[PDB]
Amino acid sequence: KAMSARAEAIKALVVSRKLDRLAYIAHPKLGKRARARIAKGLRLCRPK
Amino acid sequence: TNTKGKRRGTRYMFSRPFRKHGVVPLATYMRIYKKGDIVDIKGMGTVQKGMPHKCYHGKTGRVYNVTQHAVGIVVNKQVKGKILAKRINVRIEHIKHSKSRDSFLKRVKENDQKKKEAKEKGTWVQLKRQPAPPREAHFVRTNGKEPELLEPIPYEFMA
Amino acid sequence: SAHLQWMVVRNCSSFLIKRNKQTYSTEPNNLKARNSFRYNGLIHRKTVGVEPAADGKGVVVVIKRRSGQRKPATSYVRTTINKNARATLSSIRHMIRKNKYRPDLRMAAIRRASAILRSQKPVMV
Amino acid sequence: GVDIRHNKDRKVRRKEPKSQDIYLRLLVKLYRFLARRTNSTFNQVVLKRLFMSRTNRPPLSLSRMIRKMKLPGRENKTAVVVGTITDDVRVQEVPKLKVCALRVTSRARSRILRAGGKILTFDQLALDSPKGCGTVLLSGPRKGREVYRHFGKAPGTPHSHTKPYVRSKGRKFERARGRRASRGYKN
Amino acid sequence: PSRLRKTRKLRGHVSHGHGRIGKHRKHPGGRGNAGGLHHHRINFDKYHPGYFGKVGMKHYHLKRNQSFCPTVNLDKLWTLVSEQTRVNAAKNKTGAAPIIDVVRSGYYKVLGKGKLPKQPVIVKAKFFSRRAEEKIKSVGGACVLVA
Amino acid sequence: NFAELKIKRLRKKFAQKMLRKARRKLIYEKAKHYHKEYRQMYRTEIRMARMARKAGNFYVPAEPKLAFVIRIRGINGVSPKVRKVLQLLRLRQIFNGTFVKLNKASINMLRIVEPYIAWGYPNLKSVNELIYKRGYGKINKKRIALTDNALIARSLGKYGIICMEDLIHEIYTVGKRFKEANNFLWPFKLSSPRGGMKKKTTHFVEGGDAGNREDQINRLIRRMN
RNA sequence: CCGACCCGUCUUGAAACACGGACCAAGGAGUCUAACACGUGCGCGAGUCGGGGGCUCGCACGAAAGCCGCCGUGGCGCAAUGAAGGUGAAGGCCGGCGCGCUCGCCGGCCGAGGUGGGAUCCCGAGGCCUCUCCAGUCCGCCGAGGGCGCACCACCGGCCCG
Ligand SMILES: [Mg+2]
Ligand SMILES: [Mg+2]
Ligand SMILES: [Mg+2]
Ligand SMILES: [Mg+2]
Ligand SMILES: [Mg+2]
Ligand SMILES: [Mg+2]
Ligand SMILES: [Mg+2]
Ligand SMILES: [Mg+2]
Ligand SMILES: [Mg+2]
Ligand SMILES: [Mg+2]
Ligand SMILES: [Mg+2]
Ligand SMILES: [Mg+2]
Ligand SMILES: [Mg+2]
Ligand SMILES: [Mg+2]
Ligand SMILES: [Mg+2]
Ligand SMILES: [Mg+2]
Ligand SMILES: [Mg+2]
Ligand SMILES: [Mg+2]
Ligand SMILES: [Mg+2]
Ligand SMILES: [Mg+2]
Ligand SMILES: [Mg+2]
Repeated sequence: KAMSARAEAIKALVVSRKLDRLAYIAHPKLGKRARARIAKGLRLCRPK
Repeated sequence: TNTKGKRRGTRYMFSRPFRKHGVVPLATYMRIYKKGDIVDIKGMGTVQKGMPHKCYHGKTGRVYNVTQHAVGIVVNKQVKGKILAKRINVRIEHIKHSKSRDSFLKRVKENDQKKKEAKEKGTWVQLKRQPAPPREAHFVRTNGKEPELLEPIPYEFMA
Repeated sequence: SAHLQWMVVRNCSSFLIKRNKQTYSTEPNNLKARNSFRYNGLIHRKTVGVEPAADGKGVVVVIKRRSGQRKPATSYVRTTINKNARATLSSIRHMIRKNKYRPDLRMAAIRRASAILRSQKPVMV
Repeated sequence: GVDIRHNKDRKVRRKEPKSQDIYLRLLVKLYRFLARRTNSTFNQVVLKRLFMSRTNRPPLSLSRMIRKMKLPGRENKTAVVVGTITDDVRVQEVPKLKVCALRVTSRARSRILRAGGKILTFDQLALDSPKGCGTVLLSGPRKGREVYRHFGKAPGTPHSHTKPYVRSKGRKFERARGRRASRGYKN
Repeated sequence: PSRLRKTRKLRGHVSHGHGRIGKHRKHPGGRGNAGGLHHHRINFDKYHPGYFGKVGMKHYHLKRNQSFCPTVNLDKLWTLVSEQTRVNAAKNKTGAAPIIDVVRSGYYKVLGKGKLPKQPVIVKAKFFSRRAEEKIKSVGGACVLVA
Repeated sequence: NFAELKIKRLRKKFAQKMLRKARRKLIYEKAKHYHKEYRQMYRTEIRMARMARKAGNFYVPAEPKLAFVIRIRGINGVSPKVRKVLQLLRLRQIFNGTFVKLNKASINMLRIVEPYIAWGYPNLKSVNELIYKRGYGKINKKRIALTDNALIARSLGKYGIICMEDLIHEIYTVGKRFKEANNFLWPFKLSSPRGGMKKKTTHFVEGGDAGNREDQINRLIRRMN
């Protein structure tokens, strides 16, 4: 009975920062898309 | 050549303090000693029953057994190069509670309350007490008073 | 098996020579003549061996057939190679590499055949 | 010089079996390779057990193995012991067991096989579960030996129940003084 | 093999592993169990308690044959018959129970350690323990005595 | 199927190289920021002293939180307490050095072994020279020279220390993870002091070398490594 | 040129005004048996061991090797405790009944109890994959927690003997 009461109580719901940005890019997983983007930017050149 | 008497060399250690002779105060009897608490062995000389040996005076142990008038204490004794936890029977006149344990337990209670309150308010707080840190930088106001100059004094034979 | 027999004869064998802080093996099919599991010429289900021909010219390359393992009379097939040096070494290379017949003994047999061929021709004056 | 005591530098442990058994050395080679080239710690435990002496590899009875396999959740798992499976005649029924052992007693082997069981050598186990997945590594009673009744606190000391070394057992053999209070003391 | 012994490694060491100060002398401390009560008293007390003195009654001309009564426990009891007997009794439709004569097996007393499989059996023994009898009766068996 | 596996290897290599470049750029920027912070500290001390002197008051600097301890005596005839403390300071041979974080416990601990050590308060240049010339890492119980930043990164990257500059920042500025950074470093194998010693058996204040020379430890360091 | 006293031994201390040694060759001192104890290797394993006897052209080796099985007598082990008469090692869960009285009669199952650790093993939310996706297919790795817990240790119960 204590398990049931506690369980039903628990379930009773309702800038730039250059160095920080570089540390974000340097992450092997969080910064994958960022470094992919900068590689694509360095490769291709487009007007406007 | 030293004799092996049970009270040899205890001329001052078991003696009563100055002007504290006479009737043992009773509040030493209404203390409550559970098992597993920490006590300090004293060994007064007014009560000759249940006295500890002179090697346990001033030692600190843990109570493991409670009887009608005495307690059983597990206290560490050093013999040559080994520590063996002796079990001794000491009457309650010769022991008192250890305040180091009580200070530690109240620190634990404060720490748990601080954790509960901090998890309520989100902001991190420090719990591990630190050694005395080096003093931080500060300013010393002269307040327009020149620091007094000091010379060493001349020598003179006074006595 | 090869490993079991090796553990039997790795230290007790009539072909074993232990001298001058060195060890050697003298069984017939031992290229480099060393006491080693890889180069031992008796314990392996297939081995190669390069020996000089009966006459003082050419080499004979002996290989072990898969079928008669317990039949030492017909277990070994010997072919005599009596061509020029480059062709002889190429034939040995083909015998070992193309058949995948112990490719770990290829350069060993090549070097031994070269040594035999240089031993066969007359010495300089 | 430099201030280090050198009395404990050389760790004492079996780096190899003392035995010259060529089969044992062969499967030691096999499990050396397995422990080196896998992340399984089961291979490490098996390899360091293969190094152990006979007293450090006590025989495992059939009854104890049956009891340990009968624990919840250990169904259809392999029982692995580095030692000898030994028949227990005190057990009457033998379930279907899948066991890998260094040695199996002929009677124990017969009982295991007639019960529908399977016996594997350690090479067969390596081919089966190279990482030791789905296995229950057992061990015989290490201190189940006569020498341990004599090891401990000395017999002629208080509160020690260690067996003294006697050539014969009887009322005349070490029972008088130091054993009863009627002759000096008892402790 | 004298070539594997410690003497071969002690050549050139003058004391031969016995020390320069105390040396190796003939019999320091006595011969055999000398001084078991005087100067080897600590060893005898520490490792052989009860060694000194008399306890009990002395009985001249003890005959070991008279008190010969080997024992068998209950858990090993069914090993005295063939497994054919066991399976025949177990699968038997009627209530027939086999008879196990432990004296034929060379045991005189049936001790009560262990437990029995639940099937009746008749046990022929010279002596029975009380708990052995209780365990045999509990599985529906019976105990009989032989002389 | 050769073309697509070649493309796979090319893409993996390219991604690895881009990750390397990003990490190198992070290291460069962190070193630049550390340079800025160091000059801020050095100018801040001067500015505080100057405004105090302008006001006619006294500016007491914060006494240092970092010390460098050098063992100057040998291993012969050492009392057990002193020997135990020197083992706790990782100074088990003459002319070893160790960065010791200063507090009441460490100060009293240094007071115990005062005749056996010569210590002081290093500046930044001493730390740079020490880490760069005699910096060895205790990587898996082995004295490995700090020749590549990856050696620091693999052992201390979980604490944010990923380069030589980060390690120097954690040592000079005694940081939150100073204990791990300092214990990662092997004790320094300093040479004999070139130019000799004054006297090793007496205290520094009485003309010797033992004890606390408060900033003159940098001179000993320059003559030392 | 620098360094450099004669070895062995007893000794806190030997180059000693301490003892033995003139030189050389050969010989020359921890052995064998018995009984223990522990460790290691091997075989079999609740068993194990023929060691005494016997059987095999009686004998070059061979005085060896092989075999016995109704030759396992017997030894050690598998059961302890008491001076002895003697006695002599299984409990847990669900039940209905006396009166489920700190227990007496049976059922049904289970088969040497429980606690804290415990290598190993098992489940495992969630992660790692590629030219990209909304779409699930097979297996690998990392993985918070969880589970069964070997041996062994500490403890609390239980059983046998006095
Ligand atoms: Mg005094
Ligand atoms: Mg050295
Ligand atoms: Mg040494
Ligand atoms: Mg010596
Ligand atoms: Mg002496
Ligand atoms: Mg000195
Ligand atoms: Mg100079
Ligand atoms: Mg001095
Ligand atoms: Mg002498
Ligand atoms: Mg003298
Ligand atoms: Mg001398
Ligand atoms: Mg003299
Ligand atoms: Mg004289
Ligand atoms: Mg003399
Ligand atoms: Mg003379
Ligand atoms: Mg002479
Ligand atoms: Mg001679
Ligand atoms: Mg014979
Ligand atoms: Mg018999
Ligand atoms: Mg447990
Ligand atoms: Mg108990």
